[PDB]
Amino acid sequence: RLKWVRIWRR
Repeated sequence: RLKWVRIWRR
């Protein structure tokens, strides 16, 4: 898993 990829935005 790696949800910390699509959430990023900055």
